[PDB]
Amino acid sequence: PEKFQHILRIMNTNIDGKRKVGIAMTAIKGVGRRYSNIVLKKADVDLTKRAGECTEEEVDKVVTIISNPLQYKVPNWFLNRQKDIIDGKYWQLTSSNLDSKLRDDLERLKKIRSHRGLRHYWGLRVRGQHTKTTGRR
Amino acid sequence: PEIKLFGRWSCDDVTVNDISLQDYISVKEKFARYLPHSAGRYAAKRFRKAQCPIVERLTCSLMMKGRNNGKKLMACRIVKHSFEIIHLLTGENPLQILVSAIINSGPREDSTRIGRAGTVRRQAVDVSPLRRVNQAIWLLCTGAREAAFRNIKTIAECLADELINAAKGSSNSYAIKKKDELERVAKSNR
Amino acid sequence: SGGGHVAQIYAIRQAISKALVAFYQKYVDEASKKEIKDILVQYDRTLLVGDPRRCEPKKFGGPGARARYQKSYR
Amino acid sequence: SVHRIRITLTSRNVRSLENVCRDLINGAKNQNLRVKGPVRMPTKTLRITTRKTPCGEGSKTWDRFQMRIHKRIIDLHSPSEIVKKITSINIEPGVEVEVTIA
Amino acid sequence: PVVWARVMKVLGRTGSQGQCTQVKVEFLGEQNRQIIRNVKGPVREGDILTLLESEREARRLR
Amino acid sequence: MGRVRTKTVKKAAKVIIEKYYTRLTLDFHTNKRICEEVAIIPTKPLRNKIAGYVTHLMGRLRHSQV
Amino acid sequence: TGRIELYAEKVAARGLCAIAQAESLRYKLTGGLAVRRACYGVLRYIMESGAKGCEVVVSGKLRGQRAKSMKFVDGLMIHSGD
Amino acid sequence: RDKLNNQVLFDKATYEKLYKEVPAYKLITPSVVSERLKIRGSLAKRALIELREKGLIKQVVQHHSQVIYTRATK
Amino acid sequence: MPGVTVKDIDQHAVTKAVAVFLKKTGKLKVPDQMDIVKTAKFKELAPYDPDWFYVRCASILRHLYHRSPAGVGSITKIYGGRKRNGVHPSHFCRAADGAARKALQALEHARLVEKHPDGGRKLSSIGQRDLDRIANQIVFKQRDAAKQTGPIVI
RNA sequence: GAGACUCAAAUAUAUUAAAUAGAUAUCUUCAGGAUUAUGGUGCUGAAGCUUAUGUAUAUGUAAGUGGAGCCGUACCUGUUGGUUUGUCCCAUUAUAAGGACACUAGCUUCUUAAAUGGACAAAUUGCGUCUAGCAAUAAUGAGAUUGAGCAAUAACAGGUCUGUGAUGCCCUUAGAUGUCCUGGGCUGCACGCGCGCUACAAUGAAAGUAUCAACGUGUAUUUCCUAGACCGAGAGGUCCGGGUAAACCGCUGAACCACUUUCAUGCUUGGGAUUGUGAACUGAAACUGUUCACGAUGAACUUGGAAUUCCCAGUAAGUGUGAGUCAUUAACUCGCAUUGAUUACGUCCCUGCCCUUUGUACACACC
Repeated sequence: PEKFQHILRIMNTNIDGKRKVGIAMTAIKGVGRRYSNIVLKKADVDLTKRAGECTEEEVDKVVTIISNPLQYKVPNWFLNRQKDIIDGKYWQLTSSNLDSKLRDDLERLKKIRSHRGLRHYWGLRVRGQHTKTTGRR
Repeated sequence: PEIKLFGRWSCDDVTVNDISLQDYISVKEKFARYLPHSAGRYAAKRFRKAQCPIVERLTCSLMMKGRNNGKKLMACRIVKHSFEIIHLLTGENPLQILVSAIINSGPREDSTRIGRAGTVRRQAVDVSPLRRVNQAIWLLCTGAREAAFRNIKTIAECLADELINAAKGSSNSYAIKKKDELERVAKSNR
Repeated sequence: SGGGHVAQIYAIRQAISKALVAFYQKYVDEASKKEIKDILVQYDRTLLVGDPRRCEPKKFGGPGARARYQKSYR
Repeated sequence: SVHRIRITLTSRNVRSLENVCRDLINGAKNQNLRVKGPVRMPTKTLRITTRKTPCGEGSKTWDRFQMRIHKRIIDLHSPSEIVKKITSINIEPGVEVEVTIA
Repeated sequence: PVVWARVMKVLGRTGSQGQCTQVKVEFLGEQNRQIIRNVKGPVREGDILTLLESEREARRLR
Repeated sequence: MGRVRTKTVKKAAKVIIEKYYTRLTLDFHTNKRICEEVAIIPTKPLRNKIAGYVTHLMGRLRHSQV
Repeated sequence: TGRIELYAEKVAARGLCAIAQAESLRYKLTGGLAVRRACYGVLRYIMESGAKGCEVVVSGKLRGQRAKSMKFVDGLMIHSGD
Repeated sequence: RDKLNNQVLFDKATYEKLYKEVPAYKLITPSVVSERLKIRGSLAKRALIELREKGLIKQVVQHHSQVIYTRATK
Repeated sequence: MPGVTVKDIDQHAVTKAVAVFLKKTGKLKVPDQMDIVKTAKFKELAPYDPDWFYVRCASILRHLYHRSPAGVGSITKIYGGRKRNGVHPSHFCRAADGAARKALQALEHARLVEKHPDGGRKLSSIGQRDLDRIANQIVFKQRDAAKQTGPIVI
């Protein structure tokens, strides 16, 4: 029943509310498709529904499971980062923090003059996948 | 005790309302199958496709474009549902309406690219009737494709829209437009 | 036992239709046989006929039995 | 003493196998051991697939290799002499003979 | 006014691509006259052919 | 569909007809059984073919001298 | 020891073998060996042994740089079929 | 690029509108109900289940991928 | 006619109805995550129709008895086709081993199955008893709907 | 040479057997249902449910709750064991066996392979020199039956010295170009190509659920296929059992597919690139990467120009599987089943090639 909310903002990302909840969340860096099976269902959201539907209350509940997943029965193995290295906390990285730590992990290896490092630096592919035919555009 | 019905549909009183198209539109003049599914060895002889019910032809022909290929079990339910929609839009027997839909679309002439020594002019050639029924069935299926593809609209709905649009020839239909162009080229060439 | 969803189930239709005719050989009559045979052969769907059409052997230079790969150019 | 004995025979060539089995069954049946005779087992088609080319380079012709091994079982119920005679003759061309106590 | 015509004889194949079949039709409405039109695909004896244009007869370029 | 039967089939068929004509009928099944008895044809598909080409030759012989 | 024993046996009517005749050609050849004596000679010998056909192929450069082939056939030789 | 990303949620003004609109739509089906803007594929399927409650819809067809009903006939 | 559901094995009316009866008696023990569980390496996403555990445990129940012992390695092969191995290839890859399996453990605690010699599971004490009992009641339910249909005509 | 031939794919168990696969009938066993019929307890209180306790969640007992069914059998449907001349009384540890009975209380329609018979374009009729043949029809499992294998004379400076310890000559050979040990390349990317794989959707994807296989293959001086039990989302970890295999994994009950939902054409829930991450596995050792899941990041692609490959029936196309290579490594390759077309049943037009006809001063032959 009813209308509204279309274009809802969760941590520093614009979310098109016109897409069914899980699928909408893919505009959030960190919150693609497959955790809406974790997050919404354990947050007790009615799952046949829109992201443009459902109370701010449910939005807050969803945010807490995302950032604190271990405490809601979410296995360690279902978290983006097991065993970080640094602080070695089981963490699901959200939003812009994903981007920042992505840079930080490149930078660890760039400093040292690592293989991984230097293939980030010049770019190309740090997973050594064949650029004989492909890597281009 | 013998005889009777397609899916629940009366085979009897289904008139092919066009001589020449009688018998190459092989409805079920004795052939009361029940299902549009058949083991269907129609390919060995040239004239053995003349035998196979037009409903069965429609099922065979729906499932082309490679992902979709050879799912005859997909095909038969869609033609059965297209029947049922056809019965609701115009009212009567949906077998009669399929037969009428194939009739309207059937192409008068055509052109072949005879080599003519620098500037290749075409020579115009009349159509054989063992291509009229098949090409009708095929372009009703292409019209059903095109409308249903990016549309919300179900294949069964777009088949039934295409078929009824053909049956009382509102023209409109993709089938008629493409064919009429081939005929116009045939009218010129001579 | 065997083959597939349509293949098996198609084969049951043959099995029953053929079977009934046999009962009439030994016990009832050809009267019952012939009337049945006429009905079966006429509308057909190979009900009395053991289908020969079986999987042609796949051919060297093809993943498919006549269907070759490649691009010889010309 | 009756000892129940099962002889298994494995070997390749069609016609030779038939004649070895035939003699053993007939001699057994003649001297009424009453047998339960020739268990004709499915022939195992052993398939190797290779390119006709040593050194790959010509328009992909494949030569593939098949071998058929034919297995056949005969059951005898007898002791001392009859067991050892009937096993040791029919022997000579390409037959592997296995005798099992039961 | 479409007049229908019945395949009397299948005469031959004409074409550089050999698609076309030549066919004699004696017309169903008033028999006694026989016209050759060339038919596109495959024809067999007493197939029926729809004459859009009752007469005008093509023939053959070898 | 295609084909006329090769020289080994046809030659065999001409030679048997000359000698055996009396005892060769328009009927195939008897022509099959005469051929194995009178002639050592090693294999059954070849025997049937020879005997069968005799059946064909006999059919035309009846329809005014061949 | 004594779990395997080898026994010598004659090859049936010697001349037919092809392998016996092939060995004969190598010993003749290394002794030297004129050709029409040899090729037609082996061909003649096995045909004499009542063999239906025979083909001897020499593919080889005899004294002149380039490899030459000749097939010497007297026979009904199938080559083909089962 | 013809956008058209319509409206999820019953929107009770449209739900009333839907009821009145449905006859002469003799093709009346979750896609036609969509076509007349306020596209729901599958909550229009529930809108049909709601019509099936008695009044309007003559269900000849109940099918996955083709869900065909009717106006309440002449 | 008397009875006839099938006897061991699914089919379509039976599986949904047996599943529903399992929902009613609620003692199944749904391994905490299963909202999250793709069921699969082969299947992109987790149950859009969230209630898959109940229908799965019904599916395996009826499956098991006909085979005699149909445990864990077997159940992955039948159930759950067809894997998008990312960019390459389109394939058949075995289902999530534990996802099907834990429902078998669930049914053992639900006591709808007894331990077999030479078998993990032969249901022929109480597992079969409940299954074919609800199965016959399901045909009677279909019959009851037909008995109701009789008067209407519409 | 082609062919004929042989093999495989099609038909009779009529003929030979059978640890499989099975008609189905008997005996035996377990389960449910009342549709129908009958008997047994029951408003004098039945089934069911709950709690406590004792004993090993189950059972018994006590109490409460409950309010008309509950149980057995014939019958029907399903399960299990023996039942391919069986069973019993006797033998043997268990068959045959001996005597009795069913005197057939399981045969082979169906697997597999031994052997036969089955197609000859048979019958007829159009067509044709009324020839060889062709076309059509009916009968048939198949209408010259469908597909391979096999292959000549003669030709090529085709490819291969990196299969070969077959091989000429030369080189190399105490500083190896042999070989081994350690480490790296083959796996590097402005860029041209070729095979593919995967897509662009909605005849669909997402998600439940219906569920049907085959060809091959598997541990002997070994560490293979692994059923079944537990933990794990998954990879895997962990203990047992079967199988050197008509026996067991395995009817490889595989995928596409069936059915019902969710979604609505929006680079979208299509698509799955890249990415930092990420638990193990194989190995002595895993960094332009050995491989792999989950968790994540979430690209082009919105049907591809000139060109060009392949294809006429279980063929095409979709779709999976098994085998090989192999410690690890499949988008490969070879077979196999499955779902199963649209369309020619024409012709030499394009292309390629042979054959006649011609010219030739060519003949180590138009490189």
